[PDB]
Amino acid sequence: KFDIDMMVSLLRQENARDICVIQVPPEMRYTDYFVIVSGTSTRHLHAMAFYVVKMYKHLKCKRDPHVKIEGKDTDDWLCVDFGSMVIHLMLPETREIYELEKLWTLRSYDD
Amino acid sequence: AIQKMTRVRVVDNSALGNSPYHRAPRCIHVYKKNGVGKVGDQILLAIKGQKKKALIVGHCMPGPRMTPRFDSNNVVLIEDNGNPVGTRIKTPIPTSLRKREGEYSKVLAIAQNFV
Amino acid sequence: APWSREAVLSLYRALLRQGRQLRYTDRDFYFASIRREFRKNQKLEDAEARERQLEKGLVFLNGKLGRII
Amino acid sequence: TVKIFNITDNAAIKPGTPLYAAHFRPGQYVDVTAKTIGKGFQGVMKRWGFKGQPATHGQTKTHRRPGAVATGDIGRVWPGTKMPGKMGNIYRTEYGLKVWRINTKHNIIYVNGSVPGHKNCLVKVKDSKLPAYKDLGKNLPFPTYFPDGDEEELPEDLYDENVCQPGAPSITFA
Amino acid sequence: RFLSPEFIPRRGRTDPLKFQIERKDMLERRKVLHIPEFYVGSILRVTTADPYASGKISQFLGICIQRSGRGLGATFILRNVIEGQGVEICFELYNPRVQEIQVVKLEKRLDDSLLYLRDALPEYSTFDVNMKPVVQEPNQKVPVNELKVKMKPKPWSKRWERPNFNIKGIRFDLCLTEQQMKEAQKWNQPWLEFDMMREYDTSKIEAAIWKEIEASK
Amino acid sequence: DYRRVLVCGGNGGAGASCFHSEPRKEFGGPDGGDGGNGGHVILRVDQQVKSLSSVLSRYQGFSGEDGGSKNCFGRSGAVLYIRVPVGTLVKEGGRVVADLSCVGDEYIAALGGAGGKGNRFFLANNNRAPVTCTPGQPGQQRVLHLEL
Amino acid sequence: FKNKTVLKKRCKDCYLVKRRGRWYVYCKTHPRHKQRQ
RNA sequence: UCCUUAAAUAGGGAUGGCUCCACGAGGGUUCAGCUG
RNA sequence: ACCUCGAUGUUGGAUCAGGACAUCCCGAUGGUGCAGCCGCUAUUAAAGGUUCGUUUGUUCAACGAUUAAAGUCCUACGUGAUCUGAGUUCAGACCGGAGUAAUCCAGGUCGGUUUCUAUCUACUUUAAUUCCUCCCUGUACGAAAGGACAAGAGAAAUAAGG
Ligand SMILES: [Mg+2]
Ligand SMILES: [Mg+2]
Ligand SMILES: [Mg+2]
Ligand SMILES: [Mg+2]
Ligand SMILES: [Mg+2]
Ligand SMILES: [Mg+2]
Ligand SMILES: [Mg+2]
Ligand SMILES: [Mg+2]
Ligand SMILES: [Mg+2]
Ligand SMILES: [Mg+2]
Ligand SMILES: [Mg+2]
Ligand SMILES: [Mg+2]
Ligand SMILES: [Mg+2]
Ligand SMILES: [Mg+2]
Ligand SMILES: [Zn+2]
Repeated sequence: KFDIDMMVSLLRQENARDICVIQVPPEMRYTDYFVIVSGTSTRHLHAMAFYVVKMYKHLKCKRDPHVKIEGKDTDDWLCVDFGSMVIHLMLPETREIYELEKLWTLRSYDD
Repeated sequence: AIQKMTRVRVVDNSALGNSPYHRAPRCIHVYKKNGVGKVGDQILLAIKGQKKKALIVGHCMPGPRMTPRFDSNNVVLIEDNGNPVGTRIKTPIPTSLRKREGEYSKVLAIAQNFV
Repeated sequence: APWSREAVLSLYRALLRQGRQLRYTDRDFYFASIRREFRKNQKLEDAEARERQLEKGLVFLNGKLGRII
Repeated sequence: TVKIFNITDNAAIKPGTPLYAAHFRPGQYVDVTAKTIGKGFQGVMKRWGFKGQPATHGQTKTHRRPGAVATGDIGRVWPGTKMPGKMGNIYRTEYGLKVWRINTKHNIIYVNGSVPGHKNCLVKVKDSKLPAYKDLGKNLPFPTYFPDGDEEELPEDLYDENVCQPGAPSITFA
Repeated sequence: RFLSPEFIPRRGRTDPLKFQIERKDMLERRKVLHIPEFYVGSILRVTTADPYASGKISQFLGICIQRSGRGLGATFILRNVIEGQGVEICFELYNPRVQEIQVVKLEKRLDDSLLYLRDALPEYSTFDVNMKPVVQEPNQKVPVNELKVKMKPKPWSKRWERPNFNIKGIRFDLCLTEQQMKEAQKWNQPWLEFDMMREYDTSKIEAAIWKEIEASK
Repeated sequence: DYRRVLVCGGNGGAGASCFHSEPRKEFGGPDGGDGGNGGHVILRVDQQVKSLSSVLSRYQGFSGEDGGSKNCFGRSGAVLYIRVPVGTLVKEGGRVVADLSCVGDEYIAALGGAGGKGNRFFLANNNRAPVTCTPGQPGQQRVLHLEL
Repeated sequence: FKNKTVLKKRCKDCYLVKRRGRWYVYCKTHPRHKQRQ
């Protein structure tokens, strides 16, 4: 199967510089897993994003519709939305300026 | 239905959206073959004497059943590349944005509440 | 200033406990984030912001609004 | 009303034989032809969707009138020019409408989308001619459906696979 | 006996068999999903599966501001304000993806259509999302809330003061001058309540529909 | 690596010299429209481009349309853009006329000749029927050498 | 193909053939030489 | 050349001659609202 | 200076457009200083399409934002017994200039009546196109940077018919 275990395994194999995972509660109507990863540069971000997308496409879930790759034009933030999980690749500055961690752990208790 | 010249509410944490200005933001162009903007459609916007891209995230015009009809034409500011200008969205954002064609993961991630 | 002097320390202890069994995420990054959150801010707040800060920390500890796995 | 259907000799049926809604089946694609709603003599703006003229800014007695009907050189009006006249009340056909369900008890066909003509209007229904649906008649009753055959008494309602049948548990997109 | 509005058909030349079929389908769906009794102005919580999300349930609580449509396609539009943002949703009653409908607070309002709540103050549309359901006595007429809302400045979505709307839940004295009221009275149309051929009598239709419902039971 | 390019800026249109005449005004005055300017040739730096293989050896900046009658102006020549690698030294005769190292940088190599004026431009109270129509200025034509 | 009123062989391998009603100069070594009447 | 618009052939500002207080169905520009 | 001076002002705009192809886009090919993507050039193709705004009568033009493209023309510089009169055209009045003056002006400005009930001809219900996204596939090609076809799927937009 293609699950968050596959996510973390592939991301660690390609050596994401920093990884984080949020278990989105079901009562929030977005997804199940919110993965946020930082990378060295835009080239590395694009490489790892394409790698994970290839693994998704090749592994299983033929009946599952194919998956976009958003943020290709931008260099500092890409994002891939899977059926049950969403991965957000970015750089340290983008991560620290958008603070997705606080947003998605403290829904209404941050600025 | 956000057309040209519509006054739109910038529902975002961005300085451009939250800063006072004698002229309210107005749609300058609707990035659609027909100049009619629905949820998820991009638009140009005149903020503070500046041209900025933005995304429609709700409008007064009724849509298909089961979708929310907001009291004001809400819009989120996005850079040319696509990164949202602001870092937070306060008012609810319709969930239908997820499955629509186009990139909306960044906007959904920034969003706090869904409806 | 805070709800109690020991409340913040107990909350930090509990957060570190919950990070002990951290499986998927980067443990070092998680610890760094917690250190940043509890050091860059918790030095010189006003007597009022302490309640909000500890409330949000407690909610994060609880994790019914999304937990780190 | 009597309508003529072009058929191959394979499908000839003895005159007097009845036909039933089950002659079609869910998932089939069908063509429905009928007289559209008659709107009588209608102006050019409603009949052909002309832009008309502005309401103000001096327009004197020209708000819904046709503009120049033709150029000055030809000294005539081309045949087939779009002009005010009777609209509707003509036979139009909708092609490739999916059959979503068939109520056998009342002989009702649930055809996707709109059909020409008013309510309680007689429509002529036949298998879709579109190339995509050229050879989909393998499983349909070829001559017609014969209830007298009684090979298998059909249920009260035949549903297409994707139709959310009433009485089924509320759909969850899991 | 509360017959849901959608059952009663709007008069027309459409054949009664179509209504019979539609009522059969509606009742057969109601056998699965309990559609509780409610009126315009009553607070409802609707739980529905999100198709955009992976079936994750979504709950929306709001005051039903209008009941429209007939037959299977009948809808009710209900309103609320979330973080100060007015939101209205039109829910189809018989959509197979509405998991549940809960009448959080069953009550009737002075008007059969509360569309003017858009122009009324936000307080009259605000409702706590987590408000607990109230309980009404099993044998008790539905309460009629005689609240008269205060309206914001005159520019409104519609000319509510006009007689054709026949609004009773607005404090017109507070927002409109006597001169404005007199001007609005120019559209009175007193004969419209006395032209007897305009009235639609649905006694026999309601009786037949009740017989059909009882047979379905 | 290295490419000799011949950029030729556009030529401004030559203004027209005509006069108006209408039923109830026979001497309606000048109608000579001005000519459009020639389109400049601008080397814009491109980050994606990494070698000078793409750039051609002959660039001809579009020339502006000549002015017409009825005071009609001429469409100015559109700008011709030469995408070049970041860090491209542009030299005429060993002059290093440009460096072009930063992203978004651009150097105008051959400026399109300005458009010629029409007689209506010279129209004035003193001059009630000018016949002059300044010819459209020729466009620049220079040989620039590109070195990475 | 370039349209020419007079067809001229440019290199040795260029050959003239009358096809589909008109003359053509075809060339394998230098297909640049392709000409049509 | 500056302001006004995203865009400005529009508008505003850098003895006679100045001086617009008030007024104008005069001629231009304009904020906001308004509206088929 | 050949018809029309024995009631047709004219330019723009609105409306509807018919037509040519010397093709702006979409289609098919040859060449290339065509590796791929972009392009350039030539042959064939007129079925379909060919945007909205600011200034200004303005056609045009400049500028803003787009588009696959915002094609060149003819049609009494198409069409005003279908519309408008914003410039321009009479009577009024100013600025500048000529003139002794009356007055005048290819200049600038403010204003300024747009009739027609249709006799005849003609006519009045005659298989869509394109963009984008995904797949192929960050595959072919390339050293890399970049980055394709074809085929398929999904979304839209316009147009026709309901
Ligand atoms: Mg500005
Ligand atoms: Mg109109
Ligand atoms: Mg009128
Ligand atoms: Mg309104
Ligand atoms: Mg103006
Ligand atoms: Mg002679
Ligand atoms: Mg040709
Ligand atoms: Mg001519
Ligand atoms: Mg005039
Ligand atoms: Mg004059
Ligand atoms: Mg005037
Ligand atoms: Mg006047
Ligand atoms: Mg007239
Ligand atoms: Mg007439
Ligand atoms: Zn040869």
